[PDB]
Amino acid sequence: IIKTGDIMFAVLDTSVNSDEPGPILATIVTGKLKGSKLIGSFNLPSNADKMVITFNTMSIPGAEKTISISAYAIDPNTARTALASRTNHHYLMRYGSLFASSFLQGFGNAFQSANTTSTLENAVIGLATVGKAWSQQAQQLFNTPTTVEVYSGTGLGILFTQDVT
Amino acid sequence: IIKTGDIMFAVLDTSVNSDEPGPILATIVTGKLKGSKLIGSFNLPSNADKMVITFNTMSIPGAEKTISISAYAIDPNTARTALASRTNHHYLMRYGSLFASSFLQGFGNAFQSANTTSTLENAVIGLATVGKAWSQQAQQLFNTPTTVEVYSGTGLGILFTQDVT
Amino acid sequence: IIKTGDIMFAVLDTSVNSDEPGPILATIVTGKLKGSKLIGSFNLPSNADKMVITFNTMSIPGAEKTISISAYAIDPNTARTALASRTNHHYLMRYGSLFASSFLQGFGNAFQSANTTSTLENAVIGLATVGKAWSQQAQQLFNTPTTVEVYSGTGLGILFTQDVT
Amino acid sequence: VPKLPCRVDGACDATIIKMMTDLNKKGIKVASVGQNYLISIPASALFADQSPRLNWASYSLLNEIAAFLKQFRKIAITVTSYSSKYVSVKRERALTLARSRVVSEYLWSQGVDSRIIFTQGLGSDKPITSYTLGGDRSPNARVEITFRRAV
Amino acid sequence: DGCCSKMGGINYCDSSAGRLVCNNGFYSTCYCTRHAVMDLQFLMGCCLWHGGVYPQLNSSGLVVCNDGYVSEECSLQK
Amino acid sequence: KETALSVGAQAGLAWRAKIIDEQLNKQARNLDAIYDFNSLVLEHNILPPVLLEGRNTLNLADAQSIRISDRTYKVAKQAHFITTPPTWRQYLWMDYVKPEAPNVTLLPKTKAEKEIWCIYTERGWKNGIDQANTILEENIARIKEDFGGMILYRKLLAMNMVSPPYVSHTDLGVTGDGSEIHIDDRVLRITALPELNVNSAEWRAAVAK
Amino acid sequence: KETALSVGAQAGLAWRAKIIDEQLNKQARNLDAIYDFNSLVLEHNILPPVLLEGRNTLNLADAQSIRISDRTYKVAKQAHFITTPPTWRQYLWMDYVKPEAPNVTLLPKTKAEKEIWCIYTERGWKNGIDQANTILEENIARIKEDFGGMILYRKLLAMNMVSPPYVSHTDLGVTGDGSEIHIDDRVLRITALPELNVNSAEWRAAVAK
Repeated sequence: IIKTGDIMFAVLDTSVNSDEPGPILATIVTGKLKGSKLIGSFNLPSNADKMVITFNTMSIPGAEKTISISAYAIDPNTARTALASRTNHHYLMRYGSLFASSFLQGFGNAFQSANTTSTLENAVIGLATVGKAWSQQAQQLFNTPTTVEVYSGTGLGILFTQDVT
Repeated sequence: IIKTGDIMFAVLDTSVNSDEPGPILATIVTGKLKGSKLIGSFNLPSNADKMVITFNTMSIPGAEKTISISAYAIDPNTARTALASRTNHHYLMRYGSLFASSFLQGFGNAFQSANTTSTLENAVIGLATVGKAWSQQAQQLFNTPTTVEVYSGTGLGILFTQDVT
Repeated sequence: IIKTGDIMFAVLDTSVNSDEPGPILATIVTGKLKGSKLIGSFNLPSNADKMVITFNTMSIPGAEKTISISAYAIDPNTARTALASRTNHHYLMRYGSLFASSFLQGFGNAFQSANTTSTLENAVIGLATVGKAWSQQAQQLFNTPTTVEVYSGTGLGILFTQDVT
Repeated sequence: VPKLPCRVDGACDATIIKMMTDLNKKGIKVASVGQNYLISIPASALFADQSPRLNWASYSLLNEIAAFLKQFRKIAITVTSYSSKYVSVKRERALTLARSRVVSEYLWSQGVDSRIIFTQGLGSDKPITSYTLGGDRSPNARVEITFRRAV
Repeated sequence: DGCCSKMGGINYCDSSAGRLVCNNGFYSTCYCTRHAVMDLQFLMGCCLWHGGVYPQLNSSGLVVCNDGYVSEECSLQK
Repeated sequence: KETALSVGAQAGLAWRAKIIDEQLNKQARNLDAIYDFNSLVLEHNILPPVLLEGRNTLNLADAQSIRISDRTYKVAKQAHFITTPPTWRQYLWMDYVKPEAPNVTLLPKTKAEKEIWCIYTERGWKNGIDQANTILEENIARIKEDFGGMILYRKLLAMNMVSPPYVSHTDLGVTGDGSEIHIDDRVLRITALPELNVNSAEWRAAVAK
Repeated sequence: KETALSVGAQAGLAWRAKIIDEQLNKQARNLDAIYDFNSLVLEHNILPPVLLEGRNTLNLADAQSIRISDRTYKVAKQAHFITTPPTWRQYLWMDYVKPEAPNVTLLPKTKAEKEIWCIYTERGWKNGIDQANTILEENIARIKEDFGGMILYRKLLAMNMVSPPYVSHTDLGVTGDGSEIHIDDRVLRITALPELNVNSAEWRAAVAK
């Protein structure tokens, strides 16, 4: 018996990135349930400013049973839904690629045009011609979001959603 | 009887690239199950930042039976879902081919244009005329993904998903 | 009774190119079934990263019966799905053909254009006229893949997929 | 296993050997055979002139001998006394009995884990040397402790 | 840690005696097997002098000995 | 917060239990000396029963109805056989288990959290202390009650106000089959349980000098 | 983790087994002089039975129910025929196999891995050695019980408390058809198995000097 939406604590061990969802397990460390295990998954948000865990498949020691209490997680000592990880994964790479491709295009074309008013010609060549395909490819690939990845040694707290027996 | 979401160890003996799915087997070396084997297949993620294997068809020695426990794997003593391999397989080749084709196009065209302002003309010829077909073919074949490949001597740990009897 | 996905050795005696469909037979040389043979077929992968073999029509000596256990093969002592073959068969062929065609086009046209600013005339003639048809034919034939071919004297290992009696 | 004692507490073989050597070089007799141990102490270094009143300074010696005794898991200990012929037989017999009683009482007060302690004194009825010239200085007039080590 | 320190040294462990042997023929101080004579007074665990700890576990945190007695001091408290 | 309360209570209870058990071990011999049971066992290795006496009882049933009693006697525990005399360990020894569980994840952040953790741990320590003392009090009360019942039965049997128990024994010679043989069957059964006599003439009084 | 434990247990078991087998093979003849059997064998190639006996036995059913006997005798294994006397191999010798299956997967690459590997291997060695010692002691207990039963049966037969076994021999002349012939049919049957007597009158005692 668990009250409708009370607090529990556990610790996760298996580190995972928000790239390919799959089974993730945590272990309850306190409360009436000790040694209990909880496997579930996560959800991909539109903005990577946070991360929560969909935890539904609970197995408690003692008897061979499989309950399905589904609940989420909040960061201990933070009391929020955010995840402690890095968020600047893929801004600078795409920014630099796009900017460099554009600069190449501009340099080639402008120094070609400024002829009226051989190595400089070759620079014009390389820039004005390799910038363009790189620019279109970079615009094609510019839309990848920033991933978030949990770590292998972080604890967590669980607020319940439904009651069990 | 196996609890919902417990941990077992296993050893992988056969290597394969993330190219064509096939039956891949692992052997349980510890725990209650000894001499048991498990065959399954892998999946190809959209991005190759991690690699996981699906393992479902389990055969235990002793008796003629075939249980269907489906489970995944984590990197031993790392507790992460990624796979130890190389991912820079096919970036440089396509990047260089495209850039060279563009440079050829640019050199031919610009050095022919600047003629107003024999061997040089022949260089213009070769670059300007062989750049374009190479560039379009490079655009056609640029989309090939960079693969990953597991090793034939890497162990692993398996977290369970369902129970057995 | 054969274990679910157990491994056996076999000897491959007849080679075939990955070009035309054809039955291929292998001979089991050890284990309980001795001298047994197995007919199957091959498949063509998207890229030449590996070659796998379908093996289902299994004939056991002694009794005139034919079970249809289907199984695949791995490289013995390598435990990999790659096939001992060459894969750079027809890259440089089409590359050079297309490059020469383009160079011809450019040479004829540009050395004719640069006339303002008889042997040279006829060189321009041949290059500028025979480059184009060769270029279009090279674009036509650029898509033929490089083939792989198994060898007639390599051993193999066969893991099972389903069980028999 | 990890919390089980490694050895019997309050026991060190090096300490045992060292203190045995110290007692022997100080002259108190220590004798060992099998696992039966005997200790002899001249009565002159313990008591007054034929009096059952231990000298004050001897308390250090008693402390030392009890400290040595504490290293042995034992069951029964016997303390007997010998003396010289002084006036009668009953006189020195009672004297020896009283001396043995006093030393036994002090030892029992001390923490020497035994089960049984017997005490007696037989005067000059067990001579060990023809030389009987001296009185309380004679070697035969002494006290002795016997015990057998267990296990 | 030398059991036969400042002695002849370790000779062998007599199991029937449950004791080490020094090379000089004097019995050592250490033990070498659980089948020896140790002075045992302090013990750990709970449900002592009862049926021991009941192997079956309850949802409530109370623990009851196999003879039916409940050990509050062993059970965790509210 | 309350987690610190609980863990401090556990620590205090464990520490007090260890201290009291150590004290009990240190002062042992006199305890068994006073709490003998072998000197109380009956003739046939039969544990004497337990009795309770009450003096000057009163009950107001309701208005108009009162019932007073001078003295009353109750048989608390019926006598029964026994193989070894009881000791005081199964009445006074405390369960001791060191809690080494680091089930603490509400680690301190600031001085205020540190000190509220400290005060919570202090009150937990004190709560463990009082809990252990209360358990000890209950145990000592129980064992005192049992010993008092034993001595009460002895006194009353001496005073000849209760029926002494009676056991009948029967003997049989060699017995068994050709494969199993017993030398001397000796079967003893307590036919008559101890009880009181509600009669009056059979009462003999006592007076010292 | 526990792979080192398992391999260390296997290694300890195997090594202790080899050592004890070497000791047993080293000490052969005196062992045979101890556990001679053909001498105890009776006059018709018949193994004497197995006897056990207990003294001063007490059983307690419940309160007011106790049964006491002085001596009891039981027959464990009934006597029977045999073709050869037994020996010590089946009671003391034990098997051996060198464990040669260390899987090359968990190789300690770091210092902590090497430390735990070493300590776990050592403790597995010790545990295996202890287990082997336990096996040896139970085996020697078994063989000692067998020999004790035999010698005790001999002593009881001397005491005249058990009837001897009884054997009937039947001898018949040549037999068979014209194609198959046996010269002398000798059939030995066992009629009466030894068993305990019930009459105490005729039991004969003994006395030394």
